[PDB]
Amino acid sequence: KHPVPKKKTSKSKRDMRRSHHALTAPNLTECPQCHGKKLSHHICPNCGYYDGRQVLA
Amino acid sequence: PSAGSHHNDKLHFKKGDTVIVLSGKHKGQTGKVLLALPRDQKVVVEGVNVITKNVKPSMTNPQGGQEQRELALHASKVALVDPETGKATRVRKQIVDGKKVRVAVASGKT
Amino acid sequence: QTFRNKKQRKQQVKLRKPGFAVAKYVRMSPRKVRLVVDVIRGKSVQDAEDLLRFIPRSASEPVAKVLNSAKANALHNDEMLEDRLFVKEAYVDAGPTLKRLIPRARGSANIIKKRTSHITIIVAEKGNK
Amino acid sequence: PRAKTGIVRRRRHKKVLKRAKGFWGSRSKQYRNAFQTLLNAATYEYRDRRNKKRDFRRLWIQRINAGARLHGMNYSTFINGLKRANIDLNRKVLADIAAREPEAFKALVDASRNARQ
RNA sequence: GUAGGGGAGCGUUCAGUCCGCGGAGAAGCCAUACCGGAAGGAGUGGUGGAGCCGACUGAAGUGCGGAUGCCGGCAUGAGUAACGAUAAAAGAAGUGAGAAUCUUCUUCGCCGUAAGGACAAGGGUUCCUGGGGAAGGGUCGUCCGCCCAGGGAAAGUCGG
RNA sequence: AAAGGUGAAAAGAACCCCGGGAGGGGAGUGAAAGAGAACCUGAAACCGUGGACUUACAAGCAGUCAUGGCACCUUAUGCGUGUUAUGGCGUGCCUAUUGAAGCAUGAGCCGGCGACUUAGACCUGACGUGCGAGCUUAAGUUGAAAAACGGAGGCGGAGC
RNA sequence: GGUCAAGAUAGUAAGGGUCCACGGUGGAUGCCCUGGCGCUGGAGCCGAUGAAGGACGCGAUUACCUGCGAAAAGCCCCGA
Ligand SMILES: [Ca+2]
Ligand SMILES: [Ca+2]
Ligand SMILES: [Mg+2]
Ligand SMILES: [Mg+2]
Ligand SMILES: [Mg+2]
Ligand SMILES: [Mg+2]
Ligand SMILES: [Mg+2]
Ligand SMILES: [Mg+2]
Ligand SMILES: [Mg+2]
Ligand SMILES: [Mg+2]
Ligand SMILES: [Mg+2]
Ligand SMILES: [Mg+2]
Ligand SMILES: [Mg+2]
Ligand SMILES: [Mg+2]
Ligand SMILES: [Mg+2]
Ligand SMILES: [Mg+2]
Ligand SMILES: [Mg+2]
Ligand SMILES: [Mg+2]
Ligand SMILES: [Mg+2]
Ligand SMILES: [Mg+2]
Ligand SMILES: [Mg+2]
Ligand SMILES: [Mg+2]
Ligand SMILES: [Mg+2]
Ligand SMILES: [Mg+2]
Ligand SMILES: [Mg+2]
Ligand SMILES: [Mg+2]
Ligand SMILES: [Mg+2]
Ligand SMILES: [Mg+2]
Ligand SMILES: [Mg+2]
Ligand SMILES: [Mg+2]
Ligand SMILES: [Mg+2]
Ligand SMILES: [Mg+2]
Ligand SMILES: [Mg+2]
Ligand SMILES: [Mg+2]
Ligand SMILES: [Mg+2]
Ligand SMILES: [Mg+2]
Ligand SMILES: [Mg+2]
Ligand SMILES: [Mg+2]
Ligand SMILES: [Mg+2]
Ligand SMILES: [Mg+2]
Ligand SMILES: [Mg+2]
Ligand SMILES: [Mg+2]
Ligand SMILES: [Mg+2]
Ligand SMILES: [Mg+2]
Ligand SMILES: [Mg+2]
Ligand SMILES: [Mg+2]
Ligand SMILES: [Mg+2]
Ligand SMILES: [Mg+2]
Ligand SMILES: [Mg+2]
Ligand SMILES: [Mg+2]
Ligand SMILES: [Mg+2]
Ligand SMILES: [Mg+2]
Ligand SMILES: [Mg+2]
Ligand SMILES: [Mg+2]
Ligand SMILES: [Mg+2]
Ligand SMILES: [Mg+2]
Ligand SMILES: [Mg+2]
Ligand SMILES: [Mg+2]
Ligand SMILES: [Mg+2]
Ligand SMILES: [Mg+2]
Ligand SMILES: [Mg+2]
Ligand SMILES: [Mg+2]
Ligand SMILES: [Mg+2]
Repeated sequence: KHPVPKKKTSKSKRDMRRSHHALTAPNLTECPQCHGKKLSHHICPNCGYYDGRQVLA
Repeated sequence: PSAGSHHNDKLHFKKGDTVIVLSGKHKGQTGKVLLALPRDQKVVVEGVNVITKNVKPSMTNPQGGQEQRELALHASKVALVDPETGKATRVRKQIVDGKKVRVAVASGKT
Repeated sequence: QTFRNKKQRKQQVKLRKPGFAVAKYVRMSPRKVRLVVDVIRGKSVQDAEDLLRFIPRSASEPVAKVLNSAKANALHNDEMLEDRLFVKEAYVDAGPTLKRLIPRARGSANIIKKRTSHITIIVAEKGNK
Repeated sequence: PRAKTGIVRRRRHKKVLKRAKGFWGSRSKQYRNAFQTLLNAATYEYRDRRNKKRDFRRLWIQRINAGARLHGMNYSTFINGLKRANIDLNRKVLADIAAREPEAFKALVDASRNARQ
């Protein structure tokens, strides 16, 4: 019992694990009603529109 | 660090004396002694002073305020004078009544 | 243009840091903050403000407050025009590290590393090109 | 008088480390693998120098019979026939003669063949 | 050419004497394609900001890769395992820079010879009020048994 | 247990800017803020950002030697420097051993600490100095910015 | 020149490596002294008149140290 790693990992080999840790940028879009900032199939957080006003802000 | 009293905790001058600076920016300039703290060898003389940016708030005021103010020197100034500059100093040799050990240089009393 | 020595140059010229601000000792792990900072890097400075309100990582908050400070210094102090600005450089480095013992099974402790970050951003005009 | 190690050890170590240029990994950065790699590298440098003498020997020869057989005789029945042509003895890097002037290496082929008759 | 014997030497600190150097910049550090048969030594540049080289002689706490060696720092495992009982939680409202986690309301589920209440040992301000938000809290935190300040503790008859 | 260092002097950073703050950017002071209170220097391991040359049919103790490619030009246009592709060759280090690449010990890495010394009128040799058929002092006394004196005693000189 | 065939050969880097440049971490190295170590030489007992060592207190404001003790960061006399 008790597996434990055998040699230390090289900086090269460990950094090439992390080859897949890249965050995906949000695909943002321009609110047609507010000024800008909006996430798709969601309300515009600033003005509250989702064709007219929804949420209070 | 023990400080100031390598000079045997003595001053080579008094609280109200006229004195001249030799040292740095203020060499050859003159002024009255105002504060003389002996155990830190500090001296304040008129016209040596500088711009203390002062307590950003609430010294009874909202805004801060620069203002010119006295900035003391180590006994790096050179002391009593009469024959009109510099001056070493020796005499301690009885005025009237014979008791006070007044001062002199190569000349008369201080 | 050429000075007499180095004491020379320290008097005549003062180093200054156009477009740069830094948050030191931010109490976060540098490799995390790096994931989100990498999302910023080289984007037009508006997008960077735009991307950071929707990235759902906790590090977005400290990273945005640095970016605004960089935008601010580029404008107030360095008198750049802000429709040219973009993030020329951004990068996070280690800080100190707080440590605690945390008890474990059978009696033994471990030391756990609460890591900080120096997050810095450097904006510049896109008048390169 | 105490006489701690200071400045001595860093200087030595830095000279070892600087021998490590594009050494891979911790070969370039940790002193101990840098120095150890250098022990084996000593072995290689000396052996190889001696061997490089013998390696260019080989390249020499391998060009010379390629030209020789281009003229219809092998190395063996050639460097023989120059030496059997005795005073002909130019020997050192005939390779280059075969590799650049063929008008000359053809004449040397004719000389060797005349000597073997 | 191993143990081993022999020879000539390089570098470090300290001491004596000499020759000197230093804010127009010293030691230390950093780069480097020069030099010597080696240990090594110089040149130039960058850094630093107050001491120091060379020669001759003397004395050593004088030369590290190892010792499951010591102290310290930092890595790998790795954004992994875990986040401490399978007694659930939901919505509205509020405060705030900021809220799944703080306050309120209304429901829901869990203990009920307990997971309710009163004492003794032991602890020592943890109590209440007003503030705070570094760290402590296994997340957060506007909250807390955390931090700051101010109060609170009453005996002829209870216990000694 | 660990323990240290602004600056000559606190002149210890008024005021403005982003931020709840923390943090920073300016303006000032100062010779220097390339000293700003996580305050002399600031190596190395470790973490990053940018650039050059490279790498997605490759078998590899990580080098070494050879040659082509591409950069570069401050001991430097060369018998250069950096980096590459490709060929040849190539079984970590120490210890312990008849025999170690060993699937035998030790070790994550770097920094610093870390092991043939001291003592004695002791023995026995090599080398060097003084005096030489003779050489020398010990305890101590007196003088000390310095050393002289002190024959008690010790070794040769006769052996069996 | 355009199709068709045969053949050869470049550039992409998700991420890596060597070098360089620039920083972060961290506290070696140099310099420094407020702190030690030793030898030499001085000096060498304290207490029932309360010792050595402590406890509690004394400040406008006092947590620590220092000094002191309800006369409590001190009171009287003498000399500098
Ligand atoms: Ca994951
Ligand atoms: Ca795993
Ligand atoms: Mg089993
Ligand atoms: Mg336990
Ligand atoms: Mg070889
Ligand atoms: Mg031949
Ligand atoms: Mg200089
Ligand atoms: Mg050198
Ligand atoms: Mg100085
Ligand atoms: Mg030793
Ligand atoms: Mg060894
Ligand atoms: Mg070791
Ligand atoms: Mg360790
Ligand atoms: Mg569990
Ligand atoms: Mg709720
Ligand atoms: Mg509100
Ligand atoms: Mg917050
Ligand atoms: Mg819950
Ligand atoms: Mg609650
Ligand atoms: Mg309500
Ligand atoms: Mg109960
Ligand atoms: Mg009690
Ligand atoms: Mg009580
Ligand atoms: Mg409470
Ligand atoms: Mg309350
Ligand atoms: Mg409260
Ligand atoms: Mg908090
Ligand atoms: Mg606090
Ligand atoms: Mg927390
Ligand atoms: Mg009653
Ligand atoms: Mg009773
Ligand atoms: Mg100081
Ligand atoms: Mg801050
Ligand atoms: Mg501030
Ligand atoms: Mg100025
Ligand atoms: Mg700075
Ligand atoms: Mg500095
Ligand atoms: Mg700070
Ligand atoms: Mg200094
Ligand atoms: Mg520093
Ligand atoms: Mg990068
Ligand atoms: Mg790179
Ligand atoms: Mg394939
Ligand atoms: Mg290929
Ligand atoms: Mg493979
Ligand atoms: Mg190769
Ligand atoms: Mg055996
Ligand atoms: Mg074998
Ligand atoms: Mg193995
Ligand atoms: Mg092994
Ligand atoms: Mg064994
Ligand atoms: Mg092992
Ligand atoms: Mg004797
Ligand atoms: Mg005896
Ligand atoms: Mg990439
Ligand atoms: Mg550090
Ligand atoms: Mg030094
Ligand atoms: Mg002392
Ligand atoms: Mg007492
Ligand atoms: Mg009091
Ligand atoms: Mg007390
Ligand atoms: Mg009384
Ligand atoms: Mg008196």
